[PDB]
Amino acid sequence: AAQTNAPWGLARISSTSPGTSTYYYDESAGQGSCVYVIDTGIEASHPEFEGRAQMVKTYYYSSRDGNGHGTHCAGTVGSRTYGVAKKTQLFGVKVLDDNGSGQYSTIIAGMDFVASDKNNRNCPKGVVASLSLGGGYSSSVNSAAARLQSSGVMVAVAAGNNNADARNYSPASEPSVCTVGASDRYDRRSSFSNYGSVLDIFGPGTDILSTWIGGSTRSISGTSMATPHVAGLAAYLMTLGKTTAASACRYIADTANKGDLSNIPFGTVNLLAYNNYQ
Repeated sequence: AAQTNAPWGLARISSTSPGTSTYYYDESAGQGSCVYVIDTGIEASHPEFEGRAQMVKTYYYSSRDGNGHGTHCAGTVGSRTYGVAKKTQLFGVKVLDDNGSGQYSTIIAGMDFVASDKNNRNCPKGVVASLSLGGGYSSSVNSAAARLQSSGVMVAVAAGNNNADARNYSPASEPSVCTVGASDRYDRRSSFSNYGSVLDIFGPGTDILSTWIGGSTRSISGTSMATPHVAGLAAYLMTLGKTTAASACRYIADTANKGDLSNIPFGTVNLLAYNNYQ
């Protein structure tokens, strides 16, 4: 399948080169997979989600996304126009308040929730969780992310936006999950992206158009935007049968575009997520 005039990041993930604008993907499109977006919520009524999104848990007075961040990330995973995996099922877990903040205890509870809740959902092709959030190093937060991964969920987490080594942030620094840095449309490391040996992969993160609350759209930047590209890619590849939740981060790194990014510090992987769709 081909989507013309796609957001640059979608085109990038199906291309061996920067500077194109058509996204190419197998029409299976993540059908039969599920992605949990653990964030500020999802505006499930947005037309872009087509009835494929739903809120399943909140820790606050409402499940509504009163911020937009979670809705944008969900859109990059799975919206019809802005998403990588255009037929996946999206499940929202609201661990962040409408200012984008949340306590680590709530975030941990949300990860353990997903590890169990997937047993209440129909995801025959596999389960992914996208975590566009983080703070300072916490062994308990890292352990929660490790448990979620161990339970059979492909966990993708943002590297963070400090232009620093991600070893000092969580869940970015957990070795067993997939830690995602950000790039721009000219194949440069995004100026804010964290780096370091704990990164597994880069995805598009500068100037990413996706869904927003109030039925709208906007372009924003962050490793929060790179992470759902990788989460949606994992769901897409799992639906194709090419990999599994336990192996998808390694598979994405194995099949990535290699050596194409600039301003990658010595010791950080130079790997850009790629669907290898022909």
